[PDB]
Amino acid sequence: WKTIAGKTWRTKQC
Amino acid sequence: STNPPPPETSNPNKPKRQTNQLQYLLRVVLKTLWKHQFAWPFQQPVDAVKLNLPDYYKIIKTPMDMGTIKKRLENNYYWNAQECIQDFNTMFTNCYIYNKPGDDIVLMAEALEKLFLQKINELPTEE
Amino acid sequence: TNQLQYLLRVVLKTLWKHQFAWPFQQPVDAVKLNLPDYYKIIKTPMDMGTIKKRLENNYYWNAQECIQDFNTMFTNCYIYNKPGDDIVLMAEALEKLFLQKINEL
Ligand SMILES: [N]
Repeated sequence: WKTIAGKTWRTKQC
Repeated sequence: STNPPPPETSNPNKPKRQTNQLQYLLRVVLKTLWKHQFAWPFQQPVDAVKLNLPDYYKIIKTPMDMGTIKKRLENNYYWNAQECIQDFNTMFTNCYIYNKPGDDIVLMAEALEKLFLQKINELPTEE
Repeated sequence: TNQLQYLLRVVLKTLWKHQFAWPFQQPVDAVKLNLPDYYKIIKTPMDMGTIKKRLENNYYWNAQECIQDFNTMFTNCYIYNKPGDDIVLMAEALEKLFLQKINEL
């Protein structure tokens, strides 16, 4: 999981 | 749930050109990255469906892969080496922005880019 | 006039619709984003929200002053975050589209 400036999404790792 | 259409590989409105630098970017630079063991996730466009990543194309709006770069070079899509290099930078940048530092996909992209920079350093003089 | 309206309805509106624009559309809320040292480091905050409000409220004297605020926003990101960071790469994509629009002023 990655967070940038409040926005969060699933990475390829998860 | 669905993958977007892939980036274009030819354009009648875009001026075509073939230079020794663009020949080197196909025969030497791209061939080296393509044959690398860490190249398989970068050969086709990111398949967000098979990877179960519904957010990938909600974040990345200008995708790029080596298969697109390969077809563009074979179709003389680029006018000069900078435009081709810019697609390489987009491919790496997308991976760094979407994934965490230290992920497998990022370690793999970092290794490819280092070899990419190794060949770009010896890009031939345009004749 | 013609150069200030071009930066409001073309330049600012293009960058606002860009994919990597959401961190820069508003001032950095360091309390919400949990960045206690942001405003200790950034002494001249700038964002696309305030630049928008300065163009549509007649705050600039010429197009050169508006370019400064855009560079200040890009700089404050290149100052606070490590080179090659994801957020830094996002700011470099906006600046490249910015320098391409200013080149056709
Ligand atoms: N993942």
